[PDB]
Amino acid sequence: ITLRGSAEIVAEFFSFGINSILYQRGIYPSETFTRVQKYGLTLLVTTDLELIKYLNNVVEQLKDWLYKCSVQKLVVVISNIESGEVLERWQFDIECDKTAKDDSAPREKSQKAIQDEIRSVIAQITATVTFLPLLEVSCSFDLLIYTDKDLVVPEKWEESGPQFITNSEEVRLRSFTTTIHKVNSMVAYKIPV
Amino acid sequence: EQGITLRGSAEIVAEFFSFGINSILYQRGIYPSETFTRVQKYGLTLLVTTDLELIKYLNNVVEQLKDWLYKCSVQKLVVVISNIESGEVLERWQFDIECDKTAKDDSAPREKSQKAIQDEIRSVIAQITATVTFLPLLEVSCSFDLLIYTDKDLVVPEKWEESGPQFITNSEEVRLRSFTTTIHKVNSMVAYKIPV
Amino acid sequence: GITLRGSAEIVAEFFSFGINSILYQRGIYPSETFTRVQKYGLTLLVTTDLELIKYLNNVVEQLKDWLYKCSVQKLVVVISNIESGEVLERWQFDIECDKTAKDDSAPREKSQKAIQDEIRSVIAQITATVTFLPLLEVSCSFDLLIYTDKDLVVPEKWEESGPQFITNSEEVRLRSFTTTIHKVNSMVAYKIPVN
Amino acid sequence: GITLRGSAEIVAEFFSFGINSILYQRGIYPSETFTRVQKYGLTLLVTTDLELIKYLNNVVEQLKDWLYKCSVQKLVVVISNIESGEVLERWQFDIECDKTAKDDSAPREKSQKAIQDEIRSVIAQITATVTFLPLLEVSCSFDLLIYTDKDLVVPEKWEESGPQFITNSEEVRLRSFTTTIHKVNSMVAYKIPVN
Amino acid sequence: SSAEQSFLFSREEADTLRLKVEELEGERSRLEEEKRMLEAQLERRALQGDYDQSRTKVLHMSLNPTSVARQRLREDHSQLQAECERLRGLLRAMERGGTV
Amino acid sequence: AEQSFLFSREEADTLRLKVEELEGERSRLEEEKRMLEAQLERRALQGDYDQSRTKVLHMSLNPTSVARQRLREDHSQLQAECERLRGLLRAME
Amino acid sequence: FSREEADTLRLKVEELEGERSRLEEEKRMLEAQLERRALQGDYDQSRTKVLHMSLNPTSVARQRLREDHSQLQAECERLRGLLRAME
Amino acid sequence: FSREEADTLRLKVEELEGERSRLEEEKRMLEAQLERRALQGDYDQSRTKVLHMSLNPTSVARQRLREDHSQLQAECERLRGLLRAME
Repeated sequence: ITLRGSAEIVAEFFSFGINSILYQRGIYPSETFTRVQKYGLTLLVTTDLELIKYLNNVVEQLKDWLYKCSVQKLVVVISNIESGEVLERWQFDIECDKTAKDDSAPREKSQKAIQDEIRSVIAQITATVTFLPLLEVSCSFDLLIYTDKDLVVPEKWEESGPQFITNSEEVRLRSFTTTIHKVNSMVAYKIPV
Repeated sequence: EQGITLRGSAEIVAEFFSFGINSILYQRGIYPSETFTRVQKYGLTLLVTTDLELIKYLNNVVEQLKDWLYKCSVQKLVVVISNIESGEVLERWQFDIECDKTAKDDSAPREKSQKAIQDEIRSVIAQITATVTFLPLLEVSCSFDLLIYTDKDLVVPEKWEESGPQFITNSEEVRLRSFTTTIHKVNSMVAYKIPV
Repeated sequence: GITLRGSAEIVAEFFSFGINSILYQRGIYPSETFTRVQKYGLTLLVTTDLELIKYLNNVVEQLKDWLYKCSVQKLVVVISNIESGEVLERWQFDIECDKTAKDDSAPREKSQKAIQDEIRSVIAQITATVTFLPLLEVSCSFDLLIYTDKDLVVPEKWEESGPQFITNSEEVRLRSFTTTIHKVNSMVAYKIPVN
Repeated sequence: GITLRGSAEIVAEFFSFGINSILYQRGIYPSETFTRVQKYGLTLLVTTDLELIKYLNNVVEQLKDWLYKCSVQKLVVVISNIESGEVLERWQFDIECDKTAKDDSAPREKSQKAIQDEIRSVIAQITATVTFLPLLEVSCSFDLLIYTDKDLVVPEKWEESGPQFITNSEEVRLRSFTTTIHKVNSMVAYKIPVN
Repeated sequence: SSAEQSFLFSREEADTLRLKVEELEGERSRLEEEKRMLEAQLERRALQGDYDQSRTKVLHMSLNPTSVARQRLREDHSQLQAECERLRGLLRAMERGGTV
Repeated sequence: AEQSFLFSREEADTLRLKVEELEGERSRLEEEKRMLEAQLERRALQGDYDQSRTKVLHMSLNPTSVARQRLREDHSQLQAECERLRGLLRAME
Repeated sequence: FSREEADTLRLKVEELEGERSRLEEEKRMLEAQLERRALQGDYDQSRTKVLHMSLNPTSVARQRLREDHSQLQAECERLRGLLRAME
Repeated sequence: FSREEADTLRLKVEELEGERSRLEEEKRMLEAQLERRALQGDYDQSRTKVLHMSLNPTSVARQRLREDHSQLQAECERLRGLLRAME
């Protein structure tokens, strides 16, 4: 494992981790996706030519910051389109290892062991459909990336808030890691009134 | 000059809250400028609402606050200003209130010039009015709510109910002067949001 | 079986004969002042001296009352140099009293014969110490100390005492015996020979 | 500045005066046999008895040597009844040695007057303690016991001793002083009064 | 046990209690700073304002300016909703029978 | 001052009471530490962060951003068309 | 509240745990100290006292010795107080 | 709502405190024992020994007492012979 390889596996992950959730919750009509084989289970990806264009930047950029190890998190926020209030929040605490730059030694962990972990993480992601409340209102989503404060803000990008959910429940699921990056999830959802 | 009694302190502090809250509502544009009228209080010109509905609500809250002040059970008064549509808290004025539970076991009034208390209150109200020089224009239709922190062992009056703290995020803070009647001490501060 | 009162009597009796044996064997009183008696399956020596008999009887009777009351912790025979007050030998009998026996409704199960067989072994060990304990080389006398619970009322002719410890000593530990109500341990601390 | 060798001389000197004052104040020897001297800002009495002077110097001199080596752990002044040998009082001084002081690249920072003031307090506390101690009503002598590391080679004119415990004692922890290299804590155990 | 030993014991006890109090204080000193360096990283937090629910509860009037205003807003949205349908129905019936 | 501490017995009672008070103060501080602890970590999971350490970035142009624009527009188009159609119908008396 | 106090309780319980654990370790070490040391048969005056008869064979023997010493003393004086004068 | 996952804790917390309390009083008793024995001169015989000078004021004084008593027995035995030989 290298510092660039990890920066590819994890960056690639979110691409599938995001697509799936968008379907899991129904941010976009199922009739707008297209199943494709990956990892060890069948995943669903988008087919919209704008949604794909957006996710490309966020993941391409996420990847780039994965190499500099300046990335701390990635959050998928789901909010009411009219009101603007958040109802569901997905956070992935990204943990990097800056020493990976100072190696000489490709790291011992096998890529199969890594892929098996990644498979599990996705498992919960979809295994969390009969827990996670249903969105009885028109919602959208945004991608929030927590970074170091001295990091240079790329073109077309800008700082934002945490997009809190006022009264919510944080429910941890599982996680995984390569050698240089340890990603751990959980999903927070608005508390039923 | 006749000292400060427990009931007297509660009357003075309650009044400070009535006028301070009015000034905040007027200055932050929570209600239309034309719904306030000018009056003289503490030697200053202050704006107070002429809106019948607002008046009823403030009075209800002020009256209850005066009760809890006498009982020394109130710990804070917060003025929450939020985006009516998204519910986001845009501004939050927090007033820490320290009641001396011993002022009831007092034989005689406490010793503090009436003038000294008034000069202190005037100094805080003066600072509240001066915030117009730095607080941001609110660019969305907002409303406000008055939260009152109290002691846990307190019978919750009808018409009242428990609620969240409505904390603010990504805010800026400015602490104002405090004032005290030796019986009730009042700290004042404003947390607001600067346009990135 | 044995009762609290029976146990106290059995133990007090062991002390009466044991102390007589120690006094005879250690030459604390002339040998011609003792006479032989058959006791504990053996032939034991007991004094004929009036003053000694009265003193021993006073201590043993009081011991018996304290044993019944379960407030005695030890009986110590202190042998000292008359002139200097230096302790030259010290027989220490640790005594454990089962305070619950006061609340007994039925005599305990241990037979009096098994108890007497244990006591005979101890007395025989006391007499066996004559082959090696050193001859006292100065005139000595003895005093009996009784360690008791702290709240015991001190009778008229009794008073508090120091523990009269011995220095530069060697010891011989003997077997214990028990009635199941009173357990008695025995040992003697004596001066290391010189030379 | 305080050096290992200087800490040793200070501590040794303290013991010479401390021991002397205990002897005078407990009446081990006649007031008339001591002489007044000033030290640590106190008027102190030290023996004029030539034999005692010789004995004390022998011990203090050996103690200085062990203090420098950091192999001494206590100095105990044992007071006993001469006739009977009974131990009546034990003045104990624990000694804590900083074994790393041997590798110092410079004297330690502590004023000579600061240490003398702490010492003054240790000695006056002893004086203030005597007022409440049981009177010694018999003729006594004393001996100095030094606790050391078990592996210490024993000098000519020295031998192992037992600890001379007083188990039937009352105890009082008193004052301490430190030179930043040697710390001395004082305390006293004495026979529990009888009757 | 004696009245004499009492005085000695008292001096001894006071010294011991003095050492305890001094230990407890240096201990309160530690707690107080970590509490501060704790409430410090809390001031650096995006979210602001903390409260102890141990001795403090937050009250408000259930019917208040913000609650009344959020209601009206829904109420206004509902009227707007009902109007859109009304117009939609007039159109889909307008057109079904040639009025248009 | 302390020389007057010849009153060892009275001083011990005072030091005793001081021990008790210092113990109370200690426990109260420990729990306050808990509250601070619970709150901090129970919020860090909800998305909270350190301004001096963490910064939140995103795409100025994004789904939510866009969806918010074609809500705005729609309510503008709708408002306009109602006026437009209204006009045409008014034209034809 | 429930979830709040729950967070504080799991912290309070966890703290008491480490303490309980540390105390047992301390208790054990003190036990290892008491058993390892030299002073084994100590006297506890709160539970024990030692009694004896005020008049006993030893007090009587010591008094006899003083009287005999005196008697021998006076006799020695008498004899030399007779030899001197026969001159 | 989980106001019970906090009720079980109010029980588990009172447990430890009740235990910690006993562990503390126990520790106290142990320390008091160790401290009294320390004040009495206790030490660990494997790391410490006690030395003294063979000739010291106490052994000297004891020796003189022994010589005073042997001298006393001596005079008595001698005087004894004289009186006997002299008729």
